[PDB]
Amino acid sequence: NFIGSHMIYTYENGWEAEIYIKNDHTIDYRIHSGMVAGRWVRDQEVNIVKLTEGVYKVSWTEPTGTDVSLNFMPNEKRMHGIIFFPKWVHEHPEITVCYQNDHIDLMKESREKYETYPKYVVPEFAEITFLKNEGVDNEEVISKAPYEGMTDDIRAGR
Amino acid sequence: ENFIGSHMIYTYENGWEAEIYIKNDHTIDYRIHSGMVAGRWVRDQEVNIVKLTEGVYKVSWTEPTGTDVSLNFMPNEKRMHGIIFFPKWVHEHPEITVCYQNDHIDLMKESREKYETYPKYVVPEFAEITFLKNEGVDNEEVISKAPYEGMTDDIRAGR
Ligand SMILES: O=C(O)/C=C/c1ccc(O)cc1
Ligand SMILES: O=C(O)/C=C/c1ccc(O)cc1
Repeated sequence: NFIGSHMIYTYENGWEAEIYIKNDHTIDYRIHSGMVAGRWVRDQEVNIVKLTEGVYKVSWTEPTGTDVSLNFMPNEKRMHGIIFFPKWVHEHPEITVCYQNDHIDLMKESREKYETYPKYVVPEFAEITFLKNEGVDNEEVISKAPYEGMTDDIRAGR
Repeated sequence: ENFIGSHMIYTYENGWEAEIYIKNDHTIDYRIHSGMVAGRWVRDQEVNIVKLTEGVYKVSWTEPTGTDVSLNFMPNEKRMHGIIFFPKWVHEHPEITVCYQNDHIDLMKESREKYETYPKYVVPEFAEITFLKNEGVDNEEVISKAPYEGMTDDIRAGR
């Protein structure tokens, strides 16, 4: 049961992110802190694979031009992520902050408008600090913008 | 672990055959032997290398072409997985990238500005590792010539 998993983790650089593996090919996610705290995304098509017993890999590309490849080892409460940010997302991360689904064309208009190279690459580990299977296609799991303290509320059950 | 120094050849399920040499904890060389971009070879590519668990590793990086790569290797299981994020133009005009990159880095940069980037062409595949020899560290000769038809066999055999 890896699909359906709902995790919160904290990258070694202090960023706190939340992902929900909704399908074998779809995720939702929320960013709670860091350069781009506030951003949240739903129905992001993704490549999900099992690499071995215990290890998984969720990778995809964004309407922003950002390319992501996450590896999860939940048994070990650990994961690794590498994010390839187009220059402009580093310069102007605030553009990307919103509920993406409502403004997809904005992200596309933006990645053409602003500069792409050199990319800003963030490769970090993270500690998983929450893991609850919510079953498959559970649309309510990630359904509101993040707010200060939300991660605690989730972890507390509150 | 004793993963640095490794020299592997593998074949992606889409039929592409590639060759990598893990030269350092932060550097690779590589050769592409078939597929859309057969002929391409690269040296001293800075990379992010990590151990994720016992047996599993991850080499990821970005190219002067704009291509972003994240490879996972599980050598014990003679298997690996790769995802490659190609800028549109590399899919349209892969021949540009077919080069000893080091001699023409600025070409790649001039190109990724000149041509279109979006939508990207994403290739996420498994591959079977068909060769694995540790060649120790900073062995500069391991990958030192452009690939030729049959080269992978020659390596696997002995020449
Ligand atoms: O959770 C991750 O691994 C990456 C999250 C992310 C959120 C917004 C971005 O613009 C890029 C990455
Ligand atoms: O898997 C590898 O070792 C290299 C892949 C690759 C894909 C596109 C390129 O333009 C160069 C290398």
